[PDB]
Amino acid sequence: EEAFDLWNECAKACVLDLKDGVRSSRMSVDPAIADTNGQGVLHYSMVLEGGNDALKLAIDNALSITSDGLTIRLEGGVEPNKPVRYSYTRQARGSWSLNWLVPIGHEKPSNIKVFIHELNAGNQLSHMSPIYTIEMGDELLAKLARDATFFVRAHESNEMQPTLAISHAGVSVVMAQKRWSEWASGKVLCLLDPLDGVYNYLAQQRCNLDDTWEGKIYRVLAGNPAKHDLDIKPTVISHRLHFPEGGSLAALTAHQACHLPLETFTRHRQPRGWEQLEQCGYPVQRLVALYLAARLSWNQVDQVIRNALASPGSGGDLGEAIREQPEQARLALTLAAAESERFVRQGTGNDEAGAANADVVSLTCPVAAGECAGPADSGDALLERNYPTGAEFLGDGGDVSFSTRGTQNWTVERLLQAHRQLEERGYVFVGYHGTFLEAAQSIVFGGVRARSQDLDAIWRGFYIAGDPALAYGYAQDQEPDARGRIRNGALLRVYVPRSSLPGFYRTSLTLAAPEAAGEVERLIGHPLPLRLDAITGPEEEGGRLETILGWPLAERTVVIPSAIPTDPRNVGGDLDPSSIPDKEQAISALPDYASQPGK
Ligand SMILES: [Cl-]
Ligand SMILES: [Cl-]
Ligand code: NA
Ligand code: NA
Repeated sequence: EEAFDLWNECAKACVLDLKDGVRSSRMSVDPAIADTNGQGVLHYSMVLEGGNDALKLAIDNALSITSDGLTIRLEGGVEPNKPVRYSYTRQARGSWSLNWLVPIGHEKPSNIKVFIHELNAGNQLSHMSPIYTIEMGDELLAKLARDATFFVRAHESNEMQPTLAISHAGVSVVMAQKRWSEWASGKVLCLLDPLDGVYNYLAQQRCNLDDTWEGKIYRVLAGNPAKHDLDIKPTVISHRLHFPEGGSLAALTAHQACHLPLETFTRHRQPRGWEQLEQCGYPVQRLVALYLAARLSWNQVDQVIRNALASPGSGGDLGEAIREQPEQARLALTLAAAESERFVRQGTGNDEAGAANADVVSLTCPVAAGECAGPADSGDALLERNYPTGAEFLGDGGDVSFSTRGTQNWTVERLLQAHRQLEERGYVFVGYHGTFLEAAQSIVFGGVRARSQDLDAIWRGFYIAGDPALAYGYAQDQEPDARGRIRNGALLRVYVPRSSLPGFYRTSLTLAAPEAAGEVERLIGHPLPLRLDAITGPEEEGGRLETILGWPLAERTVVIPSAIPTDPRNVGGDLDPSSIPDKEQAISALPDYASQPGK
């Protein structure tokens, strides 16, 4: 009576009577699937048609959807108290597809993904909602992938006898040939047959999946999932993550500074033994949390750090966290500062206090387009713009990491291969960036991110230098140690898409001159700071050149290691030209920059 069989009755099309109360259907999948020894993703979907605008649906109490015709509200999760909550604003009227992904495997993520596809009259995919993440924990995920109940009830319906029409209800499973990198990014869509081509179109790049998911095999387990023809609005793929107990800025900073998935920080259970999480992740998360609690305006990060390092035992808990890892503290706090500032300047309703707990919206950004903008409803969120990073262009040779002993598994041979791969993907070398070890990890793997800087706002941006000898001066820590030793850093190679070259300008005017600002603004055609453009000019009168990439452009760079090593025995010394591999020099000429504004 109240029960129904979703995958039998609604695989093609069903009309469910809701006039007598909630309707329910058990969703059971072979337990052998949830207990697989490899990795996979169960993709549950259904198309909701007539009656989809006055409905409250739920999978157990784990996931609940409320659709009133204007929005689709989603909430749930395993944790009590305030649940994980999201709200999607309908961009169309009509049918929409409900989708949720449940990962399976022994080292799987502990959350599910949920997304909506709005469909037009012709059953074409017209709009896709952000991909929402809801924390479930391992046991509830097992339950969601074995036996859960689907509930549907009418909600504020204007119908005398409300009904809900469902079509193409079903579940499929994709098995990989363990990496879950795609899961947290826009590439998660590349794992779903029904979405074939969506990533290529929206990201304007091939999925280029690694072997694991490249050789995936998919099977429909029940029902008859829909595969809609596309007619989607050109909107970048986005993810949204809500932090019920706050601390989003801290998690975002840890994720970007350490190159750790964002969702690691929203896990029901903390991972154990994860070295990078224990040494970088949690410490950075804690550092940002401490700074926010001290109610210090992010504009004083530099002084807060100087004071903490100047007098031991000062600054309280925040001061001590800083002293424990100076450089990591500089990286984390300056990254958090820059993001909070952007957040506050986003809208009138955003303030420094709110940046600490705002949802995180992550965008899959095309590198050739203009600036990467988030959806209309992302104005109240922290934003992350993601582009290909050095992590994708290291080539073969084993894990790469930065150390005082040098860059692991990095040789001139490997570099030449990576450089060719970069050319094949449309990138071009524009210079060197020298920095400390933690920043190198962040930049190469996680990607370049804006950081607050102590200089006039108009000159804010990512600083690089065509001459490795100039960049070398910055490839180190900027503070001695208890043993009177400063760690050596790493020299990095910065690349940008060739399509970005028209935005690179040059001036013979020392960027330190009085009329510098005006001349650069004349060249770039807009007021500073730099946006999707760059300026190269002498660092000082009669000196070597420096290049500044506006942050928007900096984010779309690909940065990889240089084969030019830093010297642990001569930190502070000048680059020994004899240490520069001749073959690296051969791939280090710089592009021809524009000396006049565009006409
Ligand atoms: Cl109910
Ligand atoms: Cl060489
Ligand atoms: Na309604
Ligand atoms: Na719930």
